[PDB]
Amino acid sequence: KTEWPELVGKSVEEAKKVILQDKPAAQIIVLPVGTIVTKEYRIDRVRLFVDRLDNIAQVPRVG
Amino acid sequence: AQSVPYGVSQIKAPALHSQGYTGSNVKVAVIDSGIDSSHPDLKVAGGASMVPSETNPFQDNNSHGTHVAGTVAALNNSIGVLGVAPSASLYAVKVLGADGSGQYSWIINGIEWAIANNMDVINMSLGGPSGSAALKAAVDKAVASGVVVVAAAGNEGTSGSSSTVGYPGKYPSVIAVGAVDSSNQRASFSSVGPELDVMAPGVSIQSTLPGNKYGAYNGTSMASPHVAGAAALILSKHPNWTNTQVRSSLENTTTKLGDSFYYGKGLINVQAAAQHHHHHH
Ligand SMILES: [Ca+2]
Ligand code: NA
Repeated sequence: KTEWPELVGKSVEEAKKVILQDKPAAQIIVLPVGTIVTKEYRIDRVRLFVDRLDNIAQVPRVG
Repeated sequence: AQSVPYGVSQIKAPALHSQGYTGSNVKVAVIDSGIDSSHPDLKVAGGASMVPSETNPFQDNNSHGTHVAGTVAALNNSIGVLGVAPSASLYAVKVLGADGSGQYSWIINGIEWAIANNMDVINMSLGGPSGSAALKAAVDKAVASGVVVVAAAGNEGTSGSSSTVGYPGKYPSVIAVGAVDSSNQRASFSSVGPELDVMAPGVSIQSTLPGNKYGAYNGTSMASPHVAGAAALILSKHPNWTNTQVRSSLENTTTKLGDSFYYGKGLINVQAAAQHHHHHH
């Protein structure tokens, strides 16, 4: 499991909970949607891009 | 003793070094998280920070900009690694914070600083899934002004027949770079689409890290600076060549790999690019 399309539109809190069940050692970082980010690939990382309401705005994926 | 990372050899940079060309007097902006100027295997010539809460471009609180910088230009000496263009004039243009992210306006401000300061090459090992008119105008302005602009394609992998190249890589004016490993196989994370231009090594790439360290990173972020460094080598051998000519020299001399949707034109070959007459090997 490396993508969570079912989490789009959910709260950032539920998204963290679900991702950590599937990937307990995940390094989760929450970022604003519409930022630009570094393009290194980190197998342990899941970036969560949130809208201004703190809901998930893009499909979370490993990297 | 110094080590030559495999990716520097793979793109045939040592052939330029043996001809006597190492990127001298070429100005390369690494538009990124900063560069640790205290690293003994880097020489940072200047820079500026566009990050409101992190005003020192010579402090890299993430590590990513320092790694990217070492692939462009780690020094030729008896330590650490060797860069693609070890004599290049390296500029730290900090537009990303410690967490690896930046606002579109910070990236645009860095591109504008690069244009105003007469950079020859911009490397952007960064991206997002959406563009903006202002972002497109900044990259198009840099290219109109003569700058070679290189960016990571993205690490979005495949999505059927859809392009997964992000911005600014996805803009026609920017050279979008995908990642291969030491056997020339596309990395599974490497973005795909007709906007993919060329490939370079992006798997297990050894480079400089902050606090006088070294390590192996993976990403289209690691592939982009091989191409930005190759552009600096080409300009050091042909100082009057335009950005148009440096870009075509790289595109016209790749080693073709698979289908262009997955590999673009193939692996860059800076030895062939820096000849007068160009063809694929
Ligand atoms: Ca060195
Ligand atoms: Na492009």
